[PDB]
Amino acid sequence: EEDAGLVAEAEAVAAGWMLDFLCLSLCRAFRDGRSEDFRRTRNSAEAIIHGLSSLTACQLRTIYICQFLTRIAAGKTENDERITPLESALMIWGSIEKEHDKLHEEIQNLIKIQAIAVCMENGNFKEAEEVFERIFGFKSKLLMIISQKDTFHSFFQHFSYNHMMEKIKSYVNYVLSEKSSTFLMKAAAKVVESKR
Amino acid sequence: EEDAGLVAEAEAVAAGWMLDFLCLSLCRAFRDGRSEDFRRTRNSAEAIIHGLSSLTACQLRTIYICQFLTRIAAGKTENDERITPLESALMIWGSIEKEHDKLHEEIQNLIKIQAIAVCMENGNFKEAEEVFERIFGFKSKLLMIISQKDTFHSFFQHFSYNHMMEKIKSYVNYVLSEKSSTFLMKAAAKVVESKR
Ligand SMILES: c1ccc2c(c1)ccn2C1CCNCC1
Ligand SMILES: c1ccc2c(c1)ccn2C1CCNCC1
Repeated sequence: EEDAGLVAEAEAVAAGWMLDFLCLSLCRAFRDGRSEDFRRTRNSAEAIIHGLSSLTACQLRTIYICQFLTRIAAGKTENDERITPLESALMIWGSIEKEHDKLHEEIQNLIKIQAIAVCMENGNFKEAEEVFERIFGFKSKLLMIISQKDTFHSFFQHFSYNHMMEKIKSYVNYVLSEKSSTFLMKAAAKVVESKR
Repeated sequence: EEDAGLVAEAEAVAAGWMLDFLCLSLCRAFRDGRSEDFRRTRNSAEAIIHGLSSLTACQLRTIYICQFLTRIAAGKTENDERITPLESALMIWGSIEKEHDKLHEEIQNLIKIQAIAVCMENGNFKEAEEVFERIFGFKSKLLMIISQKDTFHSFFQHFSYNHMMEKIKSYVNYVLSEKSSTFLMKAAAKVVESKR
């Protein structure tokens, strides 16, 4: 009395629910700075995403948000990539199916500058120069900064790591708001409120 | 307006639901012989299980069933273990909180003999002897069989790999029956039936 095609469909429905639940959990961990919870949720999201072979426009946006937050999280720290985590986040950011509003351009430019600045902070100025060449192939001034190891120039005061994280966290808050109504989290919260 | 403790509770409720759903999916993949689906479901189960730090008596049984099926699946094929997959399945089997009925003892003895026989099938008779020593430290007859490379002796006709898989699959059917009513799969099926 069991139809394998209907069971495969029930598993894909459940995977879709688990995906949204894990994106919400990844968003809250990123917002709260819970590193180990972020790492655990990312692993679960990546594993659940393998149980899906066809994704809708909304599901593709969800996996790309998880991929984006994963690269941002590894920003100051392969596997098939010859670019830096922040350069990889920049490629995900520019190809998400989303409006290129002021907030999008703010995040994009903050990531572009921080991709260079995190290399300078870590003491690898040859890498900072290689990152600048891949992103920017202000250019003359920015190149002089890398060359002189001017890590604390006032340009990096406005285009700081903290500012990049603040703008990304505001975007994360919109994603948290949009996904708060998803099936899995909503049902889980009702169980918690009933206890209680 | 957000309580982190209540959100952590909602995530643990959802993890409990995802655990049961993935155990059911692991059970059907094992029963249907869907190897790649089994590998994918096992990875997701192992990742979701990390999002839990305190497990109930029922949840511990669920993770040990997943661990057991994983070792059985790798039977004919480390990571912190100096024993063979089937020897490791034998340790999980003997410590699950479950009645040691005729079916339990049938599965236990079939695994004990197959742990030796899979080494003989793979042509490693020194390993078959090392496995026999770890499990059996019939003994005199079984040791003569390994020594003479008597892989096709009639003892292995009754205690065959196919018989081991058949008895394990019957146990899997009981687990599938017991977990069919779990929240995640039940809700997923209702969506499929509504479409149809
Ligand atoms: C969350 C985080 C990363 C994720 C997913 C979901 C899905 C895929 N990935 C990457 C993609 C880049 N390489 C490593 C695996
Ligand atoms: C499904 C399958 C294996 C699983 C789990 C769930 C949870 C833990 N493990 C093992 C335990 C042995 N070492 C490798 C990880």
